[PDB]
Amino acid sequence: DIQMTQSPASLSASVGETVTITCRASGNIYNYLAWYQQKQGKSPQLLVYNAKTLADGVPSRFSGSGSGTQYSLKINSLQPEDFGSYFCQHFWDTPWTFGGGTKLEIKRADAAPTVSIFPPSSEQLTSGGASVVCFLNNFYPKDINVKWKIDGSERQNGVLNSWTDQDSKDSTYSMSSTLTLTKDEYERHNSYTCEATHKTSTSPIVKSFNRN
Amino acid sequence: QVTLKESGPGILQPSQTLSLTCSFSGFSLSTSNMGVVWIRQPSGKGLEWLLHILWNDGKFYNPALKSRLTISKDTYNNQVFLKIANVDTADTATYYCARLFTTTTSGYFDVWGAGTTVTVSSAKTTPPSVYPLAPNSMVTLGCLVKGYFPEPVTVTWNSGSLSSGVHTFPAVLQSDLYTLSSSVTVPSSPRPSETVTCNVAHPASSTKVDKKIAA
Amino acid sequence: KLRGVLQGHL
Repeated sequence: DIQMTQSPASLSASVGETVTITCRASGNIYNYLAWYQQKQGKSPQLLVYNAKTLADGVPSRFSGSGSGTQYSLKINSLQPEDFGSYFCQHFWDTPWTFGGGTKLEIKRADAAPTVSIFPPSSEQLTSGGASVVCFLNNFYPKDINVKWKIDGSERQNGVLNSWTDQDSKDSTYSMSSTLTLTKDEYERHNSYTCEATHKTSTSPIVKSFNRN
Repeated sequence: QVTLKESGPGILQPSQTLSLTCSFSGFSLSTSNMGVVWIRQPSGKGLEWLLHILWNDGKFYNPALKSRLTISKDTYNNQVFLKIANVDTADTATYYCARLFTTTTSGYFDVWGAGTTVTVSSAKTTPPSVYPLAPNSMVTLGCLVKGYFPEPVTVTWNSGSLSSGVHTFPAVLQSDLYTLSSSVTVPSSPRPSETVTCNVAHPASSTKVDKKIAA
Repeated sequence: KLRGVLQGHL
């Protein structure tokens, strides 16, 4: 059907920079493209309609452009309030379709994750379960990989990952990785290992414990 | 003073019918070029056009959902009624109604509602289990908050005194139940020398617990 | 182009 392909998914930037977000329709939409802006946790607001017409309340440092299938949104000299997510949407043939969104995020210095591993607690064990948790705290950039190993061998079943949004204070990211086993599966093995791979080092960060 | 406000059940079991009401003011659905649209957005994901109803009672549907969709308007009481039949878990999302301004030469949603959260699951209210997460100049501790329903959960450290070096992770669904962890980084001196406890509330189950972290 | 029925307008 008529699809919007928005890129990039993610964009790191600094106040003062000029950035541009692109949207491609899978077919001609005749300039009927709106842009919406969404703050973390909030309802989206209209920035632009008919591709290049600014909505009320919107400063001239925003502009839209393009025609046919190729449209873009350009922000001159970013300001702090500009950080958030941006979505395009077309108003041509139904079904109307939104772009996947672009996260405009704050640029900062690279930082390696601080990694911590935690054996299942005494109290959890008595209930019938065993979660092993690993924290990968305060890294930048947001791109990161975690590998679990049991007794030296990689494990993938039962791991659940969760990632924080960019931190409002230090512009850093964090994630938790949780390996959930049964109590008795946990007890048939001894070595538990959480490995973080991030561009700040070519060698992964390794946290490990033995059930003893 | 264009305003819109969604109302809904909050939580629903699968196979049921989701009824959502949009109450609006500051514009009329008897005026041309006006409509009300419904849009939804699963937490942390993109936006999806569901359907709209126009001032002249024209109705338009997302074909993927059109079989399950029903919409009407009550123009005198300024309300639009949405029904989604037979919900599955993928229908879990924030739901927005918004004013559609539409002409032969333009289209846009210039005013939106704040949104209303809708959860579709078989799960029942379930308090969380709180487990302590114990192990340079800094040490990291944690709190595992496991098996609760529904969202949200509040996690705090030392009733609030610890604010710096706290991360609380987004919940994650595991067998119809939420699990979440909180992390705290304090100097290795304050602990276990001094007391670090996490404070956990789950208002839907009236749960309020404090768990000290012993070494 | 103008927007019509097929583009969700009336």
